[PDB]
Amino acid sequence: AFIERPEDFLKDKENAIQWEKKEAERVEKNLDTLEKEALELYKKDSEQISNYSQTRQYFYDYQIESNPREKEYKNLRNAISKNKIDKPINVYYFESPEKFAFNKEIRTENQNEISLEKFNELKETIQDKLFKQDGFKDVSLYEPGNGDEKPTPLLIHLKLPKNTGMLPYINSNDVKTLIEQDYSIKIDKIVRIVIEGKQYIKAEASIVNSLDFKDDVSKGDLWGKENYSDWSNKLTPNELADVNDYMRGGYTAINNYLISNGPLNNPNPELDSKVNNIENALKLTPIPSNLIVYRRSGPQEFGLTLTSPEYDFNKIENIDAFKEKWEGKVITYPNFISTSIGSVNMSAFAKRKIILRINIPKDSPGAYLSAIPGYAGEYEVLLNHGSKFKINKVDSYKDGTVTKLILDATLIN
Amino acid sequence: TTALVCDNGSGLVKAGFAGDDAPRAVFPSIVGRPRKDSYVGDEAQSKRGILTLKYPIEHGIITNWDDMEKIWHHTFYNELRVAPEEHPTLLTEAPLNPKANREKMTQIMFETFNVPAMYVAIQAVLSLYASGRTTGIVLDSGDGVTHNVPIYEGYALPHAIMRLDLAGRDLTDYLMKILTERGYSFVTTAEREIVRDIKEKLCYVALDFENEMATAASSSSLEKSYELPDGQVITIGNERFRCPETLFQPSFIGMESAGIHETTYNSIMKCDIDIRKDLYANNVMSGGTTMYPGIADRMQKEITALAPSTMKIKIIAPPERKYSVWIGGSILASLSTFQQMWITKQEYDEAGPSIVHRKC
Ligand SMILES: NC(=O)c1csc([C@@H]2O[C@H](COP(=O)(O)CP(=O)(O)OC[C@H]3O[C@@H](n4cnc5c(N)ncnc54)[C@H](O)[C@@H]3O)[C@@H](O)[C@H]2O)n1
Ligand SMILES: Nc1ncnc2c1ncn2[C@@H]1O[C@H](COP(=O)(O)OP(=O)(O)OP(=O)(O)O)[C@@H](O)[C@H]1O
Ligand SMILES: C/C1=C/C(=O)O[C@@H]2C[C@@H](CC[C@H](C)/C=C/C=C/CC1)O[C@@](O)([C@@H]1CSC(=O)N1)C2
Ligand SMILES: [Ca+2]
Repeated sequence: AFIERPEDFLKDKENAIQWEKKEAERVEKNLDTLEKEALELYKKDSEQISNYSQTRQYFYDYQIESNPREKEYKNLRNAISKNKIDKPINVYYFESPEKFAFNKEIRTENQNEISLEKFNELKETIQDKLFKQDGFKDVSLYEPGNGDEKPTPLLIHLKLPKNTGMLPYINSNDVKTLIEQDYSIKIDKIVRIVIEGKQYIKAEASIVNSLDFKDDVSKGDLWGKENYSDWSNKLTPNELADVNDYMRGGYTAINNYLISNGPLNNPNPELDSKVNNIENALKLTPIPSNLIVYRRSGPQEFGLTLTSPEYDFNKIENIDAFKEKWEGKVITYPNFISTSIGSVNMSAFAKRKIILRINIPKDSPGAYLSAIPGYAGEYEVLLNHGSKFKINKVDSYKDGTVTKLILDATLIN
Repeated sequence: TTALVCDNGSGLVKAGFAGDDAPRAVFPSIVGRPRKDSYVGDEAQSKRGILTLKYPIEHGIITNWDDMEKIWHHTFYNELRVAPEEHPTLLTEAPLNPKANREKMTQIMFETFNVPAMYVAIQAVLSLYASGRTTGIVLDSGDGVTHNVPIYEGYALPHAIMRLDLAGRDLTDYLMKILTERGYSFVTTAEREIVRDIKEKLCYVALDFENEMATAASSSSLEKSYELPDGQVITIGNERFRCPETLFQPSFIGMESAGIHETTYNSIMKCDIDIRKDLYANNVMSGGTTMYPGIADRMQKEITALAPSTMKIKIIAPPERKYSVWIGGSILASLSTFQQMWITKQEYDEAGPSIVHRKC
């Protein structure tokens, strides 16, 4: 009955429903065959479907296409963006606080009551963290009250941007909203609220946009070249000579010199004078926008060996152990740090088990190295040595029989 | 007069005259200075004490031009014994050689050694050519690096080239490692050359690594004897194949990269689908490190098991293999129709060093 919905329906279930049905009717009429069919498969099987869309991009390209589940993903993706929003909107869903890297427990099932203690902990575990968000999910258009399901004590109030794709669809008797998460989320403010005489945490979240090419290494390359082609040259007469040093086939000399501290223990101006430039090579054209990149990392970077038993993530204790040790913490890299713009696996590191997913703020030290020709063919972004990264979150997925880690991180500097 | 083929690897240099069927000059790619001031080749191993050994080529890319120079110099005069000026010169180069090296190879060859003509061919290509083909996939594995190099119609395909920093050098170190874990001790830089020899004499790839392990652990039949320079004898067992196994399972050596069979399928798969058929049926193996008995049959198995069951798989691995990049060099350089393809000094002296960019 609104002619144009408000930006936030707040507690007003009845109007939100009245507007979304009208909208669900419209939009469904615009789906094609494959799209509807996709929707019809989501309803019947949404958990397994969402799971797939969370961790879809980490396999080899050919493992991605050859997936019986990828057909459906692509179709549901298309469906979702078919209808991009109007203008911004606010949505409501519940999370598990696990999701935010709070592995403890707000207050259990039967308590209707939330510790000031636990509450402050939470506020602390999520303040100044971005948390990357991926995969399909159902969201609601108004705040829950008496009558609505309320499965967790954690309630997320999210402001979707002007252009988000959003699918309102009928399912038996109610109206549901489908979205594809693709951004990271900052929590600005969390407050305690009550509903049906019960206590719940309410998180105010906003989207910080970063570019993320995931498996579309092509899309990525175009971007990369679009920024780093005039850089290939621009880099001046003495940095030009120096640049072609890490990018001279062998890096286990230039890193290995930085790892076990060469600088102020072992000084060797034959590489220092190399570095003070190979560093300014990256500082030539700093990153032109918030960019996600992917590093596949090996056991050393996390104080283990190939053979360490605490590296077997097929056993959850080791995950739980890994998380205690790393989640929340900020790690520093003495090495130039070598990432790719695309999440796909590859022969050079086919078997590495720690994926580092890095959000890089706009304006930071780096470069699309893969913009030189010849050298060309792995979509590499180099990050400046002495970089520090904040590990906000540890996820995991099965890759074949081998379990791996996805570390959601932000480059602080 | 008669052309020249000089194949520059990270361990060995293979060098000779076009049209012969084997390199006359085969010698180590090392330059020695001390703490009077320059030594190359063998009479730099000889020397090892007074001087410090550098390998000018690292992982098949040229990393110190000043030493290459010495290398190339020794080659012409101390080795082949001719003069840069009387002979044209074919040179090889690793895949994904950056534009500047190629460029710098030119000047130095012209503006220093002063050669009427020269050419530069990618290594894997020549190696494919020596076996009569011009489309197919080369596993080229040398002393410091191995490459899966998919080629169609004479052109290497860079997007799909697969590179792997793990070769015979590393396979020797590991042989040194696990031999030591056994009783024996290997320590010097001149004691290594001994294991290197064992490796070449005694290792072999197992058709099926587990059955090898178990046959090894439960009987004596697999155990070869080696005879040290003077007197003593070492005995070697499952090391005999644990070593080249690394190739299929780099984890052996603490690397988490894919192995030889997987990077082949990987490289094939980054290629246009229409051509995959021909890659599979034209898998040519080349390089010192491909010389393990058993290697062809294992590739053929590990590959068979990754590719579509309808696929036809062929693993070509001639005995002349170790020196094939050279041979294809000599074939190429001796060919009547090729003569109008060199880059001549008049070609260089005039138009720039940017000429070498010979994508046909
Ligand atoms: N790893 C990737 O996601 C990625 C993207 S592009 C890419 C390219 O592939 C090739 C392989 O790169 P790479 O991964 O070896 C680069 P790196 O040299 O960082 O890694 C080499 C090895 O050393 C260990 N190591 C690395 N950094 C540290 C550290 N700070 N502290 C302790 N141990 C460490 C690693 O676990 C690994 O075993 C390079 O040419 C690179 O350009 N790798
Ligand atoms: N029978 C053999 N079995 C295993 N390895 C061998 C054998 N003969 C030689 N090799 C190894 O081959 C390597 C040298 O081969 P090759 O000359 O093709 O490499 P390169 O061209 O010197 O260096 P690269 O090819 O890596 O640039 C050495 O490591 C050597 O020990
Ligand atoms: C003519 C000849 C060549 C040869 O055997 O190959 C080479 C020779 C070697 C250079 C070291 C000293 C100068 C030479 C010793 C030569 C002895 C006579 C045999 O570089 C290798 O050692 C590399 C390094 S470590 C390894 O595993 N490969 C393989
Ligand atoms: Ca070689």
